[PDB]
Amino acid sequence: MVRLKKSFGQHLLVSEGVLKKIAEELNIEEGNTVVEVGGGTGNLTKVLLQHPLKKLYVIELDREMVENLKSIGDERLEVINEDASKFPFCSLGKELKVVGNLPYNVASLIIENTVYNKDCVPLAVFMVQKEVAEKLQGKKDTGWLSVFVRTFYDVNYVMTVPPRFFVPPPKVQSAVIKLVKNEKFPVKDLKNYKKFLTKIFQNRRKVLRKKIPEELLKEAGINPDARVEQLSLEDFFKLYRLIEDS
RNA sequence: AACCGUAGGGGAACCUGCGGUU
RNA sequence: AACCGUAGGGGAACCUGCGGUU
Ligand SMILES: Nc1ncnc2c1ncn2[C@@H]1O[C@H](CSCC[C@H](N)C(=O)O)[C@@H](O)[C@H]1O
Ligand SMILES: [K+]
Repeated sequence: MVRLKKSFGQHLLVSEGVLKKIAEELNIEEGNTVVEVGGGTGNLTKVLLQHPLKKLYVIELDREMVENLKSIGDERLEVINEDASKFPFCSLGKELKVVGNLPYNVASLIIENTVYNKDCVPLAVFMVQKEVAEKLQGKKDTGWLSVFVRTFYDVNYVMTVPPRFFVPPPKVQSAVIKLVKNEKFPVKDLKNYKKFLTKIFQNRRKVLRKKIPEELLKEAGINPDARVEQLSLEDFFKLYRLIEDS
């Protein structure tokens, strides 16, 4: 349908080149189950099925856009109508290739959710807002979510997508990012690990001895008078174990 | 210019601490 | 858990100084 409820952040990607570049990056092989957050009118959906899928899952929230199991008449296509920011991905298999052009308003929530379902997603490819994409990369800017993702996934940037390659053109830039899973370190209950990092990135300009005891930081060999945006990934592991109750 | 980087202004997602009624 | 309060964090759209480049 038209009217495209902008409250849902639905901007249809109308560009052949990037649509199939998003699909190719998943490395879809013979018997893979792919999950697509926010299918929409199904521009990416039509491209994913062009690959040798086993099963395409589409998690769409819009009860009018989900009705578009239309011309896309495929036996291996199933459309689930629920919120992908809260949906349990691991209720669809043990190894799932997640993909999706994310709506800006909830994009960060779906990413956080897939990291919760890490055990059943070997790799994910997302189209996100630039200020979210460049943040998750790590090098120029970070956040609590950036480290939360990178702890389990090796984030590798793919491409920038100009606002013109969309129908209702967003005022922000977009980017495709690939989330390849790499076994860094064993963090249990991501619930309290998230709450840990989100307290460290609180007042990120201030020194660290101001949020974690000065000598307790001198323990892990971490400069007490250092900012949050200087710590290696190991540091985040290194100090989380012995400061936060798990 | 747009674009990228950078420095403010601006405040929309989202987050935490404490507290209150439960 | 939930709703409210409260202190901060965070900083998108949009605006500008500066530096590259059409
Ligand atoms: N919470 C949520 N969970 C799942 N899907 C959502 C969602 N919130 C919004 N969406 C849907 O996700 C889509 C993102 S726009 C992506 C559309 C698609 N790439 C295309 O071009 O056809 C929108 O269609 C929107 O309706
Ligand atoms: K503030």
